[PDB]
Amino acid sequence: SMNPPPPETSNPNKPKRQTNQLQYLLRVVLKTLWKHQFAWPFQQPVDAVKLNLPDYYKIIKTPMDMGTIKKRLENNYYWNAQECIQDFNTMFTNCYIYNKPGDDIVLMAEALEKLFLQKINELP
Ligand SMILES: Cn1cc(-c2ccc(C(=O)Nc3ccccc3N)cc2)c2cc[nH]c2c1=O
Repeated sequence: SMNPPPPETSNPNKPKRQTNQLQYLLRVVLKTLWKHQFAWPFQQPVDAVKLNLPDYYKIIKTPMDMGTIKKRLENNYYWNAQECIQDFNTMFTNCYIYNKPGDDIVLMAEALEKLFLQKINELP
Protein backbone atom coordinates (compact mmCIF):
# COMPACT_ATOMS: atom_id res chain seq x y z
CA SER A 1 0.00 0.00 0.00
CA MET A 2 0.99 3.65 0.19
CA ASN A 3 1.50 3.13 3.98
CA PRO A 4 4.57 1.72 5.80
CA PRO A 5 4.27 -0.45 8.89
CA PRO A 6 3.82 1.87 11.86
CA PRO A 7 6.88 2.69 13.99
CA GLU A 8 7.75 0.31 16.82
CA THR A 9 6.52 1.50 20.22
CA SER A 10 8.29 -0.91 22.62
CA ASN A 11 11.97 -1.62 23.36
CA PRO A 12 12.01 -4.93 25.29
CA ASN A 13 15.77 -5.28 25.50
CA LYS A 14 15.99 -1.89 27.18
CA PRO A 15 15.76 -1.60 31.00
CA LYS A 16 12.65 0.17 32.25
CA ARG A 17 13.66 3.43 33.93
CA GLN A 18 11.68 6.54 34.74
CA THR A 19 13.20 10.00 34.72
CA ASN A 20 11.74 13.30 35.87
CA GLN A 21 12.00 14.63 32.33
CA LEU A 22 10.29 11.61 30.77
CA GLN A 23 7.48 11.92 33.32
CA TYR A 24 7.17 15.57 32.30
CA LEU A 25 7.18 14.70 28.60
CA LEU A 26 4.30 12.27 29.06
CA ARG A 27 2.22 13.93 31.75
CA VAL A 28 2.69 17.61 30.78
CA VAL A 29 3.98 17.95 27.21
CA LEU A 30 2.21 15.09 25.43
CA LYS A 31 -0.96 15.50 27.50
CA THR A 32 -1.22 19.22 26.71
CA LEU A 33 -0.75 18.74 22.97
CA TRP A 34 -2.98 15.65 22.86
CA LYS A 35 -5.99 17.58 24.23
CA HIS A 36 -5.55 20.53 21.86
CA GLN A 37 -8.22 21.29 19.25
CA PHE A 38 -5.57 20.88 16.51
CA ALA A 39 -4.14 17.55 17.74
CA TRP A 40 -6.41 15.32 15.65
CA PRO A 41 -4.37 15.10 12.38
CA PHE A 42 -1.31 14.17 14.45
CA GLN A 43 -2.74 11.47 16.74
CA GLN A 44 -2.10 8.54 14.35
CA PRO A 45 0.27 7.79 11.47
CA VAL A 46 -0.64 9.61 8.27
CA ASP A 47 -2.82 7.24 6.24
CA ALA A 48 -1.63 8.20 2.78
CA VAL A 49 -4.08 5.70 1.23
CA LYS A 50 -7.24 7.17 2.74
CA LEU A 51 -5.93 10.73 2.33
CA ASN A 52 -4.72 9.95 -1.23
CA LEU A 53 -1.23 11.39 -0.71
CA PRO A 54 0.80 9.05 -2.96
CA ASP A 55 3.98 11.14 -2.53
CA TYR A 56 3.78 11.48 1.27
CA TYR A 57 6.07 8.56 2.09
CA LYS A 58 8.31 9.39 -0.86
CA ILE A 59 9.10 12.73 0.81
CA ILE A 60 8.84 11.61 4.46
CA LYS A 61 11.59 9.12 5.24
CA THR A 62 11.03 9.02 9.03
CA PRO A 63 7.28 8.88 9.75
CA MET A 64 6.29 10.10 13.19
CA ASP A 65 3.06 11.04 14.97
CA MET A 66 1.82 11.82 18.47
CA GLY A 67 0.11 8.44 18.86
CA THR A 68 3.46 6.71 18.31
CA ILE A 69 5.13 9.10 20.76
CA LYS A 70 2.39 8.52 23.34
CA LYS A 71 2.76 4.74 23.10
CA ARG A 72 6.56 5.00 23.18
CA LEU A 73 6.32 6.99 26.42
CA GLU A 74 3.76 4.57 27.87
CA ASN A 75 5.99 1.59 27.03
CA ASN A 76 9.13 3.40 28.28
CA TYR A 77 10.68 3.13 24.80
CA TYR A 78 12.83 6.23 25.25
CA TRP A 79 16.10 6.09 27.16
CA ASN A 80 15.97 9.84 27.82
CA ALA A 81 13.93 12.97 27.20
CA GLN A 82 16.07 14.13 24.25
CA GLU A 83 15.13 11.02 22.27
CA CYS A 84 11.45 11.86 22.84
CA ILE A 85 11.93 15.53 21.94
CA GLN A 86 13.60 14.40 18.71
CA ASP A 87 10.48 12.45 17.75
CA PHE A 88 8.29 15.51 18.35
CA ASN A 89 10.69 17.56 16.22
CA THR A 90 10.55 14.95 13.46
CA MET A 91 6.76 15.00 13.48
CA PHE A 92 6.71 18.78 13.02
CA THR A 93 9.51 18.69 10.43
CA ASN A 94 7.55 16.14 8.39
CA CYS A 95 4.55 18.48 8.33
CA TYR A 96 6.64 21.49 7.28
CA ILE A 97 8.60 19.71 4.55
CA TYR A 98 5.60 17.98 2.93
CA ASN A 99 2.76 20.50 3.17
CA LYS A 100 2.74 23.92 1.56
CA PRO A 101 3.50 26.84 3.91
CA GLY A 102 0.32 28.41 5.23
CA ASP A 103 -1.80 25.27 4.63
CA ASP A 104 -4.34 24.69 7.40
CA ILE A 105 -2.33 21.67 8.52
CA VAL A 106 0.81 23.82 8.73
CA LEU A 107 -1.01 26.42 10.83
CA MET A 108 -2.20 23.59 13.08
CA ALA A 109 1.33 22.23 13.43
CA GLU A 110 2.67 25.72 14.16
CA ALA A 111 0.20 26.18 17.03
CA LEU A 112 1.06 22.77 18.49
CA GLU A 113 4.79 23.36 18.03
CA LYS A 114 4.59 26.68 19.85
CA LEU A 115 2.91 24.97 22.81
CA PHE A 116 5.45 22.14 22.68
CA LEU A 117 8.37 24.58 22.74
CA GLN A 118 6.77 26.59 25.56
CA LYS A 119 6.44 23.44 27.67
CA ILE A 120 9.96 22.26 26.76
CA ASN A 121 11.30 25.62 27.95
CA GLU A 122 10.36 24.44 31.48
CA LEU A 123 11.68 20.88 31.31
CA PRO A 124 13.00 20.02 34.82
C1 LIG B 1 0.25 15.24 9.60
N1 LIG B 1 -0.73 15.35 8.52
C2 LIG B 1 -2.01 14.89 8.70
C3 LIG B 1 -2.97 14.96 7.74
C4 LIG B 1 -4.34 14.44 8.02
C5 LIG B 1 -5.47 15.03 7.45
C6 LIG B 1 -6.73 14.52 7.70
C7 LIG B 1 -6.90 13.42 8.54
C8 LIG B 1 -8.25 12.83 8.83
O1 LIG B 1 -8.36 11.91 9.64
N2 LIG B 1 -9.30 13.41 8.22
C9 LIG B 1 -10.66 13.11 8.47
C10 LIG B 1 -11.51 14.08 9.02
C11 LIG B 1 -12.84 13.78 9.25
C12 LIG B 1 -13.34 12.53 8.94
C13 LIG B 1 -12.51 11.57 8.40
C14 LIG B 1 -11.15 11.84 8.15
N3 LIG B 1 -10.33 10.87 7.63
C15 LIG B 1 -5.78 12.85 9.12
C16 LIG B 1 -4.51 13.35 8.87
C17 LIG B 1 -2.59 15.54 6.47
C18 LIG B 1 -3.31 15.85 5.27
C19 LIG B 1 -2.44 16.50 4.44
N4 LIG B 1 -1.23 16.61 5.07
C20 LIG B 1 -1.29 16.04 6.31
C21 LIG B 1 -0.30 15.94 7.33
O2 LIG B 1 0.85 16.34 7.23
